[PDB]
Amino acid sequence: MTQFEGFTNLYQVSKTLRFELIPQGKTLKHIQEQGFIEEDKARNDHYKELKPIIDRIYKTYADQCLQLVQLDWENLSAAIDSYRKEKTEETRNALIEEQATYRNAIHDYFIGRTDNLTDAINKRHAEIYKGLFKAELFNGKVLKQLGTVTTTEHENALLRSFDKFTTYFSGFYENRKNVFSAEDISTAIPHRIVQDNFPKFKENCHIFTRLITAVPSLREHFENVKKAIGIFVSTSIEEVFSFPFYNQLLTQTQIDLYNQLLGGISREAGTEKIKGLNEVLNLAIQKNDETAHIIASLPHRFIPLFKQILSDRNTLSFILEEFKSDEEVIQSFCKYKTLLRNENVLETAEALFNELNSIDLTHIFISHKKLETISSALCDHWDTLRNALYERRISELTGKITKSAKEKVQRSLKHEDINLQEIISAAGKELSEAFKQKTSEILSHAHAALDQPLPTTLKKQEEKEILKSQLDSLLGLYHLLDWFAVDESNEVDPEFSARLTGIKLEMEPSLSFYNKARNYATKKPYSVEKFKLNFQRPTLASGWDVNKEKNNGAILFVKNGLYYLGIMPKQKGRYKALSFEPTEKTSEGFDKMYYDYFPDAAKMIPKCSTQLKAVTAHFQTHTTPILLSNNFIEPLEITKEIYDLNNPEKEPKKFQTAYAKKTGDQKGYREALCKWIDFTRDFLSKYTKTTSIDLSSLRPSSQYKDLGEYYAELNPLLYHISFQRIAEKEIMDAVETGKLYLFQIYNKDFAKGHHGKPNLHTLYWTGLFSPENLAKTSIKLNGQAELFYRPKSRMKRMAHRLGEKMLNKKLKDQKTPIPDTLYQELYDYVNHRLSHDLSDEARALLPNVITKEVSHEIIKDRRFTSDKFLFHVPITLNYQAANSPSKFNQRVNAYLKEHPETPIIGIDRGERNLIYITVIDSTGKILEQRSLNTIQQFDYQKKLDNREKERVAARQAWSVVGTIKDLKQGYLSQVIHEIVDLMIHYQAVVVLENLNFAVYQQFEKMLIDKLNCLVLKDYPAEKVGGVLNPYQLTDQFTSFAKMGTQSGFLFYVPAPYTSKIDPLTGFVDPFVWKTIKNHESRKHFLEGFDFLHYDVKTGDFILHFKMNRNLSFQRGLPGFMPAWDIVFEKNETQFDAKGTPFIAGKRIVPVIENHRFTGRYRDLYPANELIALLEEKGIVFRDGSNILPKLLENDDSHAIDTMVALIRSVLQMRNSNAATGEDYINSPVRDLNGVCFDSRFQNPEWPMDADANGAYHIALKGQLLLNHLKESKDLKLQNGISNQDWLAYIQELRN
Amino acid sequence: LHFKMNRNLSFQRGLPGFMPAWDIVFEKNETQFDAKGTPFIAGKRIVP
RNA sequence: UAAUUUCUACUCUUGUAGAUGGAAAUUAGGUGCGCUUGGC
DNA sequence: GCCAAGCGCACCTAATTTCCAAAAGGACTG
DNA sequence: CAGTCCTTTT
Ligand SMILES: [Cl-]
Ligand code: NA
Repeated sequence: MTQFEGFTNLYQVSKTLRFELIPQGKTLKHIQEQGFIEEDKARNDHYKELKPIIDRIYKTYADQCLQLVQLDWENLSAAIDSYRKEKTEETRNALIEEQATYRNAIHDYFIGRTDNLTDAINKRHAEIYKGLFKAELFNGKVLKQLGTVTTTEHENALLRSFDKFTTYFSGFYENRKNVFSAEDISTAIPHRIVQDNFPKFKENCHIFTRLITAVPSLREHFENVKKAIGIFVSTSIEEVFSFPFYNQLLTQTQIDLYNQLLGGISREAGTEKIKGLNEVLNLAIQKNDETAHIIASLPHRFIPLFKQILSDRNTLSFILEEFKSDEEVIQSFCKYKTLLRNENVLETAEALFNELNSIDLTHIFISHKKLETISSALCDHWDTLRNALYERRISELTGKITKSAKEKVQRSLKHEDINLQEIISAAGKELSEAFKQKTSEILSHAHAALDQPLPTTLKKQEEKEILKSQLDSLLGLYHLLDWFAVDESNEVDPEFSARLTGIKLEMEPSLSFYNKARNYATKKPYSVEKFKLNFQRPTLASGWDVNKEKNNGAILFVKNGLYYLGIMPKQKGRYKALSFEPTEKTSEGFDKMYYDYFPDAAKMIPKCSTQLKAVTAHFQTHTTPILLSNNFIEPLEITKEIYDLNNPEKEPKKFQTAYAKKTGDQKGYREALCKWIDFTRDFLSKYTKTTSIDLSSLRPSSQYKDLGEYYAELNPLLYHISFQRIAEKEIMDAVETGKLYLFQIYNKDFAKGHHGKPNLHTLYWTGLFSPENLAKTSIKLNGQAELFYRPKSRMKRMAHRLGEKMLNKKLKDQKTPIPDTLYQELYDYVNHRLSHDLSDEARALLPNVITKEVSHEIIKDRRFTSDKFLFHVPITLNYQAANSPSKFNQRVNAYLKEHPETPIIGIDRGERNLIYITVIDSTGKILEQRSLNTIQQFDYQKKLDNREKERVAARQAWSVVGTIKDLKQGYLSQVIHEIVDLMIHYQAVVVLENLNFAVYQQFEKMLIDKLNCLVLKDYPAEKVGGVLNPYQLTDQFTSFAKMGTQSGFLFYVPAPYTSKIDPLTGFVDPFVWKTIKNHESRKHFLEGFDFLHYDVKTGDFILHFKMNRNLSFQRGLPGFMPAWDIVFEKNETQFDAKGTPFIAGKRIVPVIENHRFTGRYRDLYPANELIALLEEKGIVFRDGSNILPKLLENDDSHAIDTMVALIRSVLQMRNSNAATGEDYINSPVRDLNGVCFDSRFQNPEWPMDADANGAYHIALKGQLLLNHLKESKDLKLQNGISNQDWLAYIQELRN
Repeated sequence: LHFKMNRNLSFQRGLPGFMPAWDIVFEKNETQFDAKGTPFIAGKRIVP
């Protein structure tokens, strides 16, 4: 049958290995003399500079093409509508093909093949397109065809700097092909137009129509927004929301205008902003009138479009001038500070506020917009003043104080500015005091700021903090002044209004200054970014093949277990190319690699035969055969038949499956396939590069089903590595003269003192060059390697002076870690640098710490304290396999059907736990469960939490933010190790949550990748799990967007009803508490239950609910069970296994302040509160009698309201309170043996907290899938799990 | 939707009334306001 | 409060454990501050 | 003392595309 | 031209 060790060599996997290069002998000296590092640095600099200049060509052309576009978008709309409505593989495939039609339609504008344009323009477009991804960009030919713009002197110097080196832009060309592609790819303009933006534009047109039909007045409002922004002047608002206009929404300039219609335009900070449609809609909904309710029921927000690829952003909003230098900030702000003193702004102010103690405050006005700001500064709460003013005004009304009067008073408080008198009268005298205090504080701080000198630069954070601290003080004053309404609407005191407006205008630049300083000071500090090395070789390390060493300058050696990179630079002057003479393998020296490779035959064979220019040329006129002699030991004949087979009038070629999919001529397909394969055999026998290769493994041509099958057997035979000794003298002399630069390929597994397990990457490398791998390729060495120089980035300050001691983070136990709060204190103490007494806790730890006398100096971040040469080299694992797997999930599902004892690992993201694992056996029972907050005695949760606090704190203080991904990757690396070990040990499936229902998303990617190619260090190379037989347990990762619910052994399930579920019964709270809001609802709710009786044996109350009842309040999830005995557990003391007490039946419910306000939580005891409520009303219950009729016999609103609350609380299984770290599950129903589940008992056979319960039910959903698999006839997994299926499944299992 | 009372007799109740024809109207489902200022949607129906 | 291709956690061990697909290009989103009009 | 819609700046993070090449082709230089 | 070596290709 199937086997777990069968899951190997199923598809190829590529990885890059990274190493340090250590130069050998005179290499470094020669590198210095020749000026290679500086030359390469400079080439990089020129690239970053020339890149935007060259992009102007791409951008310009793109737009010229897009301006011309004019399509009908109805068909695409209909495809989208149809898929939306039907959700089927048929409508999905139609949409995909339709999108391709539209992409190609756009693409035709670029390549000059659209029937919408004059044949002359197509000819121009086709000419330009042929030269966009090659050296024609540099000559200026393309730029001539494009506009009457020319290049500057400095632009031309940059272009000429890449003379004979334009190949440095090889990747860049691929990147730019990615912009213009008609393929279904995210990088491309047609994809952006057709699949991103059009759907959004379409949605907006729909949204518009619904709004202006339901509330026509909105049409005018929107038209006016368009006018007030001054865009789309000749286009109606109706036209803007119709499909024809989308043809004018393709270029970046138009998109930006459309987005500004939606989003509005700002000016200088402090100026009123012009509103967009989205703001208008928001305001209308916030009126909370009847219209608002109607508008809010509809979609009420337009979707802005994404940008066009490559194109430059443009905005009508104001953009601030940037500060360029530290000196420019300090000089400006000093001039303006000294100017503020010469203007005597603070004394003017101090006097303005003293007028307030005398002047008539009836003519002093506060701006209605600042009333809640002032209530917060000077009063208890934000609402204090508003409420004060309201209560005082409604007391000033005459006659029947109606609801309409009360409403008018409220409206008034928003529309009119208030005089200080009325504020002071309405609030207390504590307002006039708080104002004086707050006034003096602000001026005090202002004073101190202007008196304090600025620093000399802004290098250190302490200097930044001074700059910011001062700005904050000036800003504090600018705010204070902005409290007062100067507007001429009111009858303000004329002098006060003049003098205030005086200082406002003198304080206004403070805002501009604040933003500019921050915008400058929060910049990232310049780093020294590593750069590519070419050593004057445009194709350095491009490929290793022996024919290409002359051009590519890169070779590998091995000598006594150490690996070396030979680089052969083109040095200043005239030298004969270096060549190595092999010798007897006795002679001392280096084993040089000899790498023979014929790359992918599918492309290379046509390249070297059918697609030759002379062949193409010949078959354009002639019909006869053509004989190739050059690079053929014997002539290769090419017939029209062969040529036609690979150069068809239209795709596909006869020998591709897609032809058999289309034409259905399966007699034809095979006749071609056999002809072509025969042709490849004729080639391979004759081409100098492949003539000697033994192809006898390959079957007759007719026996191949698809071509991809044939290339997958062929390609392995076209790659070989061997070694031959090169004399020591020959190598060493070459380094001496400088014809060869020799680097040791180095990582720390090659250190003198290495004595432990190597890195996995070291395993890949030594596995690659092992005898077994050379005899039979498991791992291949790939071309396009890269060398880099990385300058020193951190100063060589030693982190261990000779006398100093270092303190282990763990005690003598070698297990128990020192608390974070005590580590620094103890470090200082043992190094005799504590300025004060030792903490008592720390003095207790002292006799069990481990210190170490620094014997040798060791530098912190030593790796970065020196310039370094680096090397990145790609390899391919599982080389014998295909590039892509075939039916991977089915191979797994077959293994699974044949292995029903397979256990399951459920992995949950938790509320109180970053990641939580529960392992179950195949009968549903828990084998293992734990939180992964702490791994290796390190609390990664606390660390991540603190780090993210530091980052936030940093942003706010204008200090360096830094990274968190490094720490995340750290943690997840360990989590991955633990899961993988579990998977192998249990041979288990792994089941994650589906996020389509942070650390977890990251975790998913890392886990999937790992299991794409899983090597275990301890396993021997020839065992499955060894470096020459990687496990492959997940399906080949392509993209998240393409990922199904199954990736091999990894399964995704929906999150609902996995936490808030009883592990003993599968009970879930079956009620929507929306549909229980009113008195008449609450009553019908209670009438739904059959009885409520007290059980004098247990002391619990029993509430019976038939499931075929009160269906009006159910979520529509009957599950399996007909009825539940809901239990109000008696509030008695129980004891967990450790011995800790807890109160049974306890609930943790939000504390509610009148209406809707919930900050803290509180402990509730339902059973006891029910006893309270019954004894209140004198209902007898210890007889065992039904209580429900008695509760609603008199229609007491409190009595049946209290009931409803208690019932709901009981049904709240999950009861958590972060303050105390409770997060338990207590079930409201008893299982078959008469026990209510409480997780607090801490029984290890069951979930031990709510998060563990989650992990368990995630596992169990996976078990559902697996159980449905065995019963299935197919190897197909069911797609999704409806809540109902889930509940009927699990409830049936447990009852 | 224009209807003459003399058509569709098979489907009528034999009550021709006084008008020979009626323009039956599907009202745009737009917001309107009552005297007290409460809104409603024109042409709305409430069906079983 | 230290050593690394690089990251994280370490320090019996001049180093240990685990991880590690690069490079280029692009796009989306997030956090923080400032401001605008509004809502409680 | 939060929130809604939005505009401006700083930086950080994550997703998705291409390549992972020997040799044909032809520009350049005596 | 004939060779060399960067550019472009399948
Ligand atoms: Cl849940
Ligand atoms: Na090691």
